[PDB]
Amino acid sequence: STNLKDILADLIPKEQARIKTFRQQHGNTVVGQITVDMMYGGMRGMKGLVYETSVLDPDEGIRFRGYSIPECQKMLPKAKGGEEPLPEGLFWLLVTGQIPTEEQVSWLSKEWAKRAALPSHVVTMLDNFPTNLHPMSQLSAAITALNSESNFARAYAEGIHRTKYWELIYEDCMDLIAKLPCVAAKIYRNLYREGSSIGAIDSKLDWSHNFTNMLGYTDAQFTELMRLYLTIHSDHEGGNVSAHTSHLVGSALSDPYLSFAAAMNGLAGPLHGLANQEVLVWLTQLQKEVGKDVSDEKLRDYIWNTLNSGRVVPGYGHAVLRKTDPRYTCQREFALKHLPHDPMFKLVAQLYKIVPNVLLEQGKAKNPWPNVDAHSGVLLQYYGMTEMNYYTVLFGVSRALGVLAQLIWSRALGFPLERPKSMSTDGLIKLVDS
Amino acid sequence: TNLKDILADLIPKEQARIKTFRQQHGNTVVGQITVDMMYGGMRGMKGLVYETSVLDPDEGIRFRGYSIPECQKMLPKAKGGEEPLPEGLFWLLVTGQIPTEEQVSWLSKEWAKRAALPSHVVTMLDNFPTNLHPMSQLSAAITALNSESNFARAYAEGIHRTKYWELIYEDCMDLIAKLPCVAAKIYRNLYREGSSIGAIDSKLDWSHNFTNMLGYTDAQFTELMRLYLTIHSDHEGGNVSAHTSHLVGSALSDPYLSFAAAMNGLAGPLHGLANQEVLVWLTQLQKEVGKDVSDEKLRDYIWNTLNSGRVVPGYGHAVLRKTDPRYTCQREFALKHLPHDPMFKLVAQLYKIVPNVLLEQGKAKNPWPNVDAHSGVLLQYYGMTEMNYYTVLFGVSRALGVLAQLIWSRALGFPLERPKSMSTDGLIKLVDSK
Ligand SMILES: [Cl-]
Ligand SMILES: [Cl-]
Repeated sequence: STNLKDILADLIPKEQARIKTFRQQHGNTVVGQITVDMMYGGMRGMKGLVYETSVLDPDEGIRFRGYSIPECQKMLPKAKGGEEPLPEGLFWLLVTGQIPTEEQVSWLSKEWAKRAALPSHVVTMLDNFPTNLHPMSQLSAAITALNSESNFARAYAEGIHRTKYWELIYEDCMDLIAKLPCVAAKIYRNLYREGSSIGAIDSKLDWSHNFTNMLGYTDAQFTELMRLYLTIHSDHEGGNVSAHTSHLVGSALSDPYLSFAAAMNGLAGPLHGLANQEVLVWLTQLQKEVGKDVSDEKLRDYIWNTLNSGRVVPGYGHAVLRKTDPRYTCQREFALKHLPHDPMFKLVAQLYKIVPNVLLEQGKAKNPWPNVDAHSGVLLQYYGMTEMNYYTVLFGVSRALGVLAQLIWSRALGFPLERPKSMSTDGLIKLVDS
Repeated sequence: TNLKDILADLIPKEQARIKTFRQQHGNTVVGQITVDMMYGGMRGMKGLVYETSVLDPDEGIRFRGYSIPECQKMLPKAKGGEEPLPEGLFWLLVTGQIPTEEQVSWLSKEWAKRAALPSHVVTMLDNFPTNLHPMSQLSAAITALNSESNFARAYAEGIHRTKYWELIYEDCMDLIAKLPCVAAKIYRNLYREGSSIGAIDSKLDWSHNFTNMLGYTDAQFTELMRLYLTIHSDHEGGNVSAHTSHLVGSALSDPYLSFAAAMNGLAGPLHGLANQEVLVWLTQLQKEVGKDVSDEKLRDYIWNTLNSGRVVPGYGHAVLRKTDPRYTCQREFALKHLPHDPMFKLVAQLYKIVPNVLLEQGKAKNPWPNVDAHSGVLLQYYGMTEMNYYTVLFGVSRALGVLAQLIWSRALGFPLERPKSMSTDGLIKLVDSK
């Protein structure tokens, strides 16, 4: 009823059966071809894995177990007196496929507060990291070191039946999610608040609120932003590097700590984790050059000048998505309610009406609408969260929810070791000649 | 003797060859993708280009076209030694060329010069508790070593895409150099009461500095280590450690982050524990039947094992049609240096008996042993009995292959790895649409 684990125990056999039926019906049905270009090109366009928690609708944007972002905003439980969806309820939805009740979210908030403690060796290690060690490296190293606490690792080594793997994977995922804001807040305070204490967990608060308390923030509106931010960055299919790395490493039966830490090393890559920062840097330099209320007319000229000089507008454009990312829209709606006077947000809003038509006229970008990363930095900055290097850590804390929800299911459903076949160029030349 | 200049000459030629091949054959189909392949971990799917090694299904693994016996003959040895130096294997993987004596000597000196650890990493290692698994210590320390990444710093400043390989190469060389220091510290802190690893000797080869740092002095253990580190170096790109390094590397994560992620995958029980599983099984077998077991008695034990539905660890392969050449070279080593060892004699007796029984049974298609059937007994003979640590040795070896390929992935401009995921619901819809 409220124990997520019991709810999961009931859902798993039904899903195992549904999948077994589909595979017995269509296991050898062809769904795609592999080309030489896909092998050289990073598996671009190759259907390669089953990932249940989220799917991109090319007309509507990312869906979380079939629900759109606006649906999740309406349906997922809120904090008392709040309006933004709690990430606990997003996790419940990703794990169960079901919209949680108020009572189920409250249960989950309590679980995550109970589980949050860090072992002293990890606290020591965090405190000892130097300030030139990137926050993402601190994050990954600390999570790897937390595998000392893995009950899956311990139990597997002792011997456990394959039908029970998901049970201990679930426990370790719940524990890791619980601990993440403590780890992330320690990194933040050690780097940017002179090593001050993160303070204590409050058993009566939701996850995002314990997090903002530990970061040293007190603004109710920042906690609301954080609830929205952590919900909306939570998952985006399995093919992105962080999701896929967690999946791949997980498929070797590495525990959730090892799997998530590997994923963070992928998220740290400049081609995956830096879009928010790139946008904010660009907005900041623009606003310093043209000032805080440039006309629509003049801003368009600035954009053409940017593009005519060979540069791109950060945060705009998508290969597949045919409208504005719904994750951009929800951030826009938040800003219109809560910070409509802010000069940097007003620039972001002006760009939304100007940039898409310029990109369409230019004729290079496909689908020139903005994405989530076009809007996040200005909101963080408004609330005082200005340390851009740290922004990927926030993304990582969010993305734990999606990738660990799927990891539970990968183990419940018995997905095997991920093992594509590699070939050399010599080998491919031989193959295609045969 | 500058490996980097030799690489600079080879790179354009390969880039051109690949461009020409892809012009004609980019759209050529090399396989079909089925529903079962997606659920089954990409089993059978040709999904990536990995240049350094290729499995010949008749003969076993080849390193840039050379067999293991060819490498044993042709690769340079230490003065007064018989086993191939891993330095030369790395040279071969990077260049496709067999190094001269002088080139290997140069590379030994490079790796001795580059070995230094920053204080924070030494401290972190010394502070790890004894219940943190050696593989977790390894990955966490390598992640923290990214403070030393020159690629990370330079990329943030701006590097032209055609030159990424240059600083990737420098960081790989640095990481290889530092790995034995990290690994030896873990060993001594866990198993030698925190005693000092001592200093690097600039006149010694990599394996010898490593065994010195581990606290071993037996000349034949150093010989074993040279062979072990050469033979475990690479085995195509589809294994989890190789693929994880490739995936993470494709996001332009530096070699420290990419290798650390790879180690979290190698740590998984389905990838890095085969040596240990075999040795555990052999130990129990020897306790049950004793050291003087007749061929007749052992044969009966094997039939009984198979007739009861159980498998012999280390024996059997889906594709390889004969004994793994990595098993053979270890057998040859044991015959020269420890033929009297009782556990080796059991390993040798099983080689005589197990494949015959599997062939008579007629179910297993390729009844021959792999590398992991033979490695534990050699390590144990020399006093390296700490089975949890064995995967660290595998990881130090595998650095050579995955980092040789990482250089080439960047030199050739391989893009972000991004296959497409689908949900079960999505696949049902896709199949029904067609
Ligand atoms: Cl993403
Ligand atoms: Cl392997």
